[PDB]
Amino acid sequence: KIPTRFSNRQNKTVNYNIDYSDDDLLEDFHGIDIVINHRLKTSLEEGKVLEKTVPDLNNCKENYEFLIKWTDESHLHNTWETYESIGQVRGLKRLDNYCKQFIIEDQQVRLDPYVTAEDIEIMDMERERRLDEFEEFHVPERIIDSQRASLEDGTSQLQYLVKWRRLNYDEATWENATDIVKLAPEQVKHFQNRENSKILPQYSSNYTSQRPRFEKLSVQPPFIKGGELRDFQLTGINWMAFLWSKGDNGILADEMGLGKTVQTVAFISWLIFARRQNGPHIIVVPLSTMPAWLDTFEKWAPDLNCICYMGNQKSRDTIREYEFYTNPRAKGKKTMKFNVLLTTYEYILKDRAELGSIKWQFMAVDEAHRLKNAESSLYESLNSFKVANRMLITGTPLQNNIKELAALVNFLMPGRFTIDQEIDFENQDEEQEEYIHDLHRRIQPFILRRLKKDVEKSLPSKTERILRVELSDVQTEYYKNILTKNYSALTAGAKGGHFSLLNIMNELKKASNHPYLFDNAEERVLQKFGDGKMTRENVLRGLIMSSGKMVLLDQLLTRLKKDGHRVLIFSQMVRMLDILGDYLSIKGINFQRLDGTVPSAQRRISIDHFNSPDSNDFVFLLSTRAGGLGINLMTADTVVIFDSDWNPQADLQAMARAHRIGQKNHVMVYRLVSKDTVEEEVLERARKKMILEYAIISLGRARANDMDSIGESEVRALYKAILKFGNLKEILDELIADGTLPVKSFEKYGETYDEMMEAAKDCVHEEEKNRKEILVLFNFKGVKSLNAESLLSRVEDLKYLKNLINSNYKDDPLKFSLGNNTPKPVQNWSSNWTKEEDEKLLIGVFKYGYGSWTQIRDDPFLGITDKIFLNESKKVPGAIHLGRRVDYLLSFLRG
Amino acid sequence: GAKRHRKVLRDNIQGITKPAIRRLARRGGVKRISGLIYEETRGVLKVFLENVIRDAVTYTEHAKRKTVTAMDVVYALKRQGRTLYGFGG
Amino acid sequence: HRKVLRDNIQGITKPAIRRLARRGGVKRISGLIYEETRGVLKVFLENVIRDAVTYTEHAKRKTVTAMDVVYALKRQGRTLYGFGG
Amino acid sequence: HRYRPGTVALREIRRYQKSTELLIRKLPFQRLVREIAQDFKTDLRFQSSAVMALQEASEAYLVALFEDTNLAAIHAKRVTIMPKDIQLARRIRGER
Amino acid sequence: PHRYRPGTVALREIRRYQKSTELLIRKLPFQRLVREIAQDFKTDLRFQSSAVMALQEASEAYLVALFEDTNLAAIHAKRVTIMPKDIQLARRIRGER
Amino acid sequence: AKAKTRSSRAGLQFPVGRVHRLLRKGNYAERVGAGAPVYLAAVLEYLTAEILELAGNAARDNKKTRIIPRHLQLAVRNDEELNKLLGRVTIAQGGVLP
Amino acid sequence: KAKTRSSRAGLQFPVGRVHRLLRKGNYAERVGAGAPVYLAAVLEYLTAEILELAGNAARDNKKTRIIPRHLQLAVRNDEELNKLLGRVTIAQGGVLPNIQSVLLPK
Amino acid sequence: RRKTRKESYAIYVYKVLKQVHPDTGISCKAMSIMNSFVNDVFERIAGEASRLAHYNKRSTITSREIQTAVRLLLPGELAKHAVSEGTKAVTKYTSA
Amino acid sequence: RKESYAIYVYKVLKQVHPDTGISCKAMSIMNSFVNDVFERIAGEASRLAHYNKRSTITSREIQTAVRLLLPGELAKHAVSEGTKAVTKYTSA
DNA sequence: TACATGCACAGGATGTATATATCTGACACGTGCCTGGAGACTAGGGAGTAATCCCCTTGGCGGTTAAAACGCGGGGGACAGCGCGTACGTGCGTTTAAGCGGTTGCTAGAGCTGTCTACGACCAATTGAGCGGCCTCGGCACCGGGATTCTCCAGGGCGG
DNA sequence: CCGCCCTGGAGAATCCCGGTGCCGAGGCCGCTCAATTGGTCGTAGACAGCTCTAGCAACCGCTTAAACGCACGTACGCGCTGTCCCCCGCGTTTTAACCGCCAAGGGGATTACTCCCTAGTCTCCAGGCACGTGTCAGATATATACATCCTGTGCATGTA
Repeated sequence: KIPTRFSNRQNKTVNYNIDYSDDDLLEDFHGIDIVINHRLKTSLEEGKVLEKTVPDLNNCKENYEFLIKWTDESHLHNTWETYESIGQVRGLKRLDNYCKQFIIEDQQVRLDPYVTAEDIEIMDMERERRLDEFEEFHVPERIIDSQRASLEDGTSQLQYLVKWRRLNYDEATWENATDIVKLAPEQVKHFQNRENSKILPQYSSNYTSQRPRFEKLSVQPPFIKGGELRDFQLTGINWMAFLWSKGDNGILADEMGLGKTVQTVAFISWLIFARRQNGPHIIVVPLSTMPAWLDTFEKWAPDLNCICYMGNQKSRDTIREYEFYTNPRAKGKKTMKFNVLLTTYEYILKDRAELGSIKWQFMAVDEAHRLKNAESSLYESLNSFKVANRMLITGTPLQNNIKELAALVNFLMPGRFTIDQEIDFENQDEEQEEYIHDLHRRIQPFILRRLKKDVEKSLPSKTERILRVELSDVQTEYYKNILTKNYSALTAGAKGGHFSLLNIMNELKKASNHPYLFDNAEERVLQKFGDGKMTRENVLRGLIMSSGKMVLLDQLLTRLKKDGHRVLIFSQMVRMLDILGDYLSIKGINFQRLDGTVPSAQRRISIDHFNSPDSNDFVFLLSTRAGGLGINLMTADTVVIFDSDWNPQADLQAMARAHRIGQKNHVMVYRLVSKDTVEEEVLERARKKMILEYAIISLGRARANDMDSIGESEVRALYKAILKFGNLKEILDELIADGTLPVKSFEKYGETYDEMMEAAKDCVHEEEKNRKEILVLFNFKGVKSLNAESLLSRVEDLKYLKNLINSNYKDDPLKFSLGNNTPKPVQNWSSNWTKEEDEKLLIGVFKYGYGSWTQIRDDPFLGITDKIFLNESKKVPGAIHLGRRVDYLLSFLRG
Repeated sequence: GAKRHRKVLRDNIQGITKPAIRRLARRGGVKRISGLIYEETRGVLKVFLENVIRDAVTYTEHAKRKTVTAMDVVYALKRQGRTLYGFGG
Repeated sequence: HRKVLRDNIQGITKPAIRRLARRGGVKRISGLIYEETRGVLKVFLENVIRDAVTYTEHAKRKTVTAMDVVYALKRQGRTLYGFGG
Repeated sequence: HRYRPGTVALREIRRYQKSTELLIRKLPFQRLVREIAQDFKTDLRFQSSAVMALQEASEAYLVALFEDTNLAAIHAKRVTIMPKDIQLARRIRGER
Repeated sequence: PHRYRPGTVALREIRRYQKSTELLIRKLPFQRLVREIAQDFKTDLRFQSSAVMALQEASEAYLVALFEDTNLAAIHAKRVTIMPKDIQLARRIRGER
Repeated sequence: AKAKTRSSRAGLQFPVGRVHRLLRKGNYAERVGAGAPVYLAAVLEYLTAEILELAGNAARDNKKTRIIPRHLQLAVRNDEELNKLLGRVTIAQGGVLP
Repeated sequence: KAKTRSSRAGLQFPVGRVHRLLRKGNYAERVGAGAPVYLAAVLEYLTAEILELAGNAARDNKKTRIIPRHLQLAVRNDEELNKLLGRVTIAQGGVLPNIQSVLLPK
Repeated sequence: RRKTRKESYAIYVYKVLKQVHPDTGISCKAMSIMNSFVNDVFERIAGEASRLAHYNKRSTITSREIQTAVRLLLPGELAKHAVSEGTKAVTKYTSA
Repeated sequence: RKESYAIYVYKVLKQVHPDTGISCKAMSIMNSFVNDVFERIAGEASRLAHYNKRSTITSREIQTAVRLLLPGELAKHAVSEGTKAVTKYTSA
């Protein structure tokens, strides 16, 4: 640590610190946020005349009123203002930008007679879509937290942190609880259940090194409130439960349309409501499927606390602050409040630190072919997770080679199998067929595959038809010059030598599709066939004739149009789709187009415009790999594979956009191949893969605990329980679920309860003999000071109220009516304590119990949020007074 | 309309955006910048690159290669009095 | 061992500096230019003569030759044609 | 934390003279490099470090040229650099 | 008497000295300067006459090329008179000092 | 006899044998003297130590325990003579002097 | 026999002397047979390039001998010879006549 | 004893001069400048070819290194006419 | 097997700053630096031997090349370092 | 005489800082090998040294005249101040594309091992090309006398 | 009647033509060293085969900050004006650079001879690279003792 070498050079010392401060250069709102919609009249319409022309900006200012979303509000506070009403404030430029396009420009196009009626109706439909979306923001979706804030001299109204339907957690706002219960009481109810819940990660049975023997069953379990669970769906749950009991990890590999999401939701329901494994579970899905997952948990398991973890940095911070742990502010280690977490692949990589440091109990990865590569970032990030059991959901466990399946297995079973060999159909020795038999036998207990034909037989069959069409003259010229690297002929008509021969396979496929994919080919043709063909219909000849595939395609289109068929044309290159979209434009056919540049908003517009009953569209141009697995074009009938793929599953998925559950015609497929080109090397290499997948898959502390010993804390817990619920013999498993009583057998609790009431009855007997001598506490198992008289009288009080409400207003505890005779009022409290307040108090002690006054105060279902002032003007009522008032009102009811 | 024509794309020299040129002027300590500077700067950079690449490609063709490596660039920079440290290994 | 020379930078007179500025194309000259240019010239000459005397000492000679000056110039990026080499 | 008017440029000079990252975006610069190389030979490949070396060198060159341009602007009693300042700095360096 | 206007004789001299090639500094004063600078590096040095002539050719080429850059810097500032700050700017941009 | 390195005989850390081998194979002359690699390795080690001392001081002034290219740039451009020796040189990821 | 390699290449510059200078300048361990011929051809081309322009400049001044002034005029008036010799001083060469337009009388 | 011989390019420069300008002479000082020019260009080309052979781990300087060095050092059209001159000389030499 | 000066640069660092590390990019810069000054010095000593009609590069050539290439005070201390090392190597 | 709200007080439940067992990542220790550096010995040329020659560098002198030094009037250009107008920076809302992660098959190129031949180094004998010495007579420099080209200022004419 | 502009001429400077005479450019010659020829020999580099990784083309998706378009205000650049400082043009005096000649002698170049230092070759081993593993201090979660604090019950005055 002492330097043994210095410089004798006499240079001046330097300060190398480059940290600076900008302090020497020194000396949450309420403005327009969004403009939803406008109105024809700012106040009153003095005349509908002069509808011609388009209004000016000043005219719009003096003629309309707008619905304004305000910053720091919550859409429920949207008001109708005018340019004059609000006047001057932030965000005024947003209002001007609204007037510029939705009023001025929009009316301009509607005045031009060059616009067809079909375009006018499209704009009308679009405006309808915009406002229909803006309606969903009023509906609350989930209540996150509740605080008793104190308004400006407004006592302490209750505020609900509400998240809205189509918004994230950076848009969640506080709202007055009295209005929330009027808007959506079902979500208030769900927040109540989620508040004091039995299903909690801290109270799960730790099945370690020994798991209960699962029994294959044939009854849809009662905790599955969704609907009618299919037979092939019930089979999967038993499969997964068996694999879990043994301690194994499987793969759900059904085909699309069999509901693989329902089966895994119902399995989590089983894993919680049966084996009491309700810890933190994680489900990783693609973004496009996240809606369909969420509502499934909302329908087939409405009691589970499932949260969605996605959004911007602020929105993801809100979730961690309010919905992760039971108590976040505590400095010590925090617990977990949720049961199921739903995230996407993007945030597994962003927040791997905040998510990997959690003891998960079950991981489920949807679309697990995304994990077919063991060197990807998602793979190395999901393996570092500390999870017990795992499951993968994929309709294609193997796609190209056998290394993909090996990586999936090593994700599930890190070390069990050892798939370190690749099948080759060239050697075909007896040992290789043995290898196929070996793997096909070893993985069978871990893959559950079913087909759309083996079940759900109502499905029209699909037939594939390969068509080999030879090249043309321009195609043969280009294929020849590229195959020989003859730069000169390829660059004779080029703009800067743009002809690049890096990746020759790519150029041979561009030539085998259409010569116009190369630059200046349009100049060579047309000019060298019909020089002077600058007019249309003659250019169309250049398109259709310069390609061998264009000929067969044009013939097919003319033939198919007259028959009652619709066409889906798939291609690998989107530039070939531009060429096709020009041939169809000059011809005059109506088509749709979906590729990787079309934003998600326009995609669903296109899909519905194609599936409308009065649809003038004939064909749909589709990129082969775009869109994902959610596109549904079952109205079309014919599928034309223009370009093939190295992966056969990528083309099968393109066929499944018309051959799915719901298809009612015979789907016809047309492959277009160019003979004696590299295209034939693709199909052949694809076929091998199609055979491999049919050969491997498609063949079928510091102190110890105890058991049931009752201690001092156990007696104090049972004493406070006899100070609240009292008769808990029929409610023993409930209090043991939420953690009130320690982990003890219900038998010992019942025994101690009989002993408690007997020691109290003997106490009151001794007190009776000790009160008439000259004319109340008793210790139990160490706990001193236990009121016997008050406890037994309270037991009789609660039992009286139970047999007065469990049979009278059972199916409606809120709808309750006291007797016509009214007891005398209170001793002048700070609130208008009438008879309805007494009835609501009677229901509150029934639902939340005695002593728990903070629970009774915080419940808008009663209506006494601001009528009770236990703690934060010193008010008259209190915790002792409400209890004495119940013992006075109930004694008035008994007689 | 016209979809097969792969044109209407910005030039590659224009990918050196005006904010990027302004950041480079800020690291040089410049306070105000004229509006005509941005087309001037693009012309200067384009000349500079053309002199370095022409040399690197020469070094690449002599070695009978098709790949321009980092050493080709280091040598091309060195032979015009602009030695660069940090890539020569 | 000869005598000591001193104050010889003043033998670069103002007329000679004006002629050098005229060959550079200069039309008007400030009066503060003369001492400034004397300083610039003295720095240039110190660098070249230091390198040339280094070359002379390495060869163990006592006379500075024209090749010593030509090498001293070349190594500073100022090649001179017409004196050999 | 309200800054004075007219101090945005000074704060940016202090910010960018402290950091060391590259100030041009990588993808556009790489497209430019390949377009220029296209005119000397067709079908060239590039190591990724060759493009990184080109970018380091080209940005060092431009920053050092903006320093001389700024000196030429202060000489003319201005604070705004103009194209004539770049031209003067490049002619005195011996490039024009 | 007759007088030429200021700047006429200066342009005449620019044309005279841009046609000639002879050395513009006197030989004997320059030789004394060379020897005085050298005596601060090693004593009792001798010089070939062609060595002093090479030093003078190089010195005059250096100074003429510096006055060209100084004139550009003076015109840049919208002057016609060269000043010490023009020499300083030109030398700073060259990379000397 | 047991072999001692030529760098330890001269009291050096830089490798004298490798510098000798690089002189013999760089076409610098027909012959290489015995003291030429020792002298040259001593000078290379001296210049390395001069730069590393200043660069470690710069890393310490910025509260760091590891030299990065920025610290080399600061050390070189602040020293007058090192700045002269490396005047036409660009250090990658080095920045400028504020 | 006795035939120089210069006459076999059709050159005026000495191929054997260039070969000797390559083998004794420590440029590599070996020297190929066509490297002296190539290098001598290039040096001869460049010499002829500059001498043509210098003789033209000598004719413009009504002279029959080339002096350093004519080599300087030749080099600084040709755009590519000026770039090859950008950092070279030609002794007794002078400069090119060039007055800035701002300095001319109006 | 004996005045040591001194090699120059003067006689070859004189032959080339008589090919280009049959009636023009040259002075002693201009001939010295031409000799310096030839030696300077020789050193440049040969040094760049030496470096090229080192970069590629070769032990020989061939006409390919001379050609590549000529392309690196000469600018523009000078380089094209020089490589054609050199290639023509090597072709005439080899076919003899 | 790239053969660089990394381990020797590290040994020198542990003499000037024992409790300091160095990153990998900085180590590559130091490697480029030592190669650059090696080439400069060896080239200048090569030219010194050619000018004087010598065949050998000796310590005297290295000393003169150091005096020509390093500025001012660096050259004084580098010359004394080299001289000390050759004296120690010989008397051993 | 008896029931009910107001008040003071006692005492354990929950919050907090601290010592302690646990996990972890960089640091130091041990292995191997193998390749390049070190030790040893020899031949032969390159480098060092002494003696000599002769040239070219330094020093002195004396006259001459070109160039520098210096003084002075005055013209013009540097410079400071002022006013205007427009281009540049700032803010704010909206679009766009960069960055990151991913696919699929093919090829370039580095690194390794191994074979083989043409080419370049090396050498001895020869010979002619190029160099140093000598000589001379033409291109070029200098001088002189006109011819002409250019600068500048004052006066007359002409327009406002 | 006034202001400005064109021109005419006077003088200084530059160009041009002829004459002279000089001293270096270019040719000739003898010789002597380096280029050429012819032969041998070893290894550099070209070619082959094989494995492993990056680069490429043309698509896909998602997030987010950067790029961009526009409105607008004011800070700066630029133009004009006046003053006065200082540089130029020119004449008169002073000084020292230059030229030509001479002499001394210092040191660089040449030659002969010697010896020691480096390349070449060969044997042998450990220094440096790649790899794996034991270890210790720092970060961290947790049990624990201590401490502050909200809370619930028995006594008391007031009303029926």
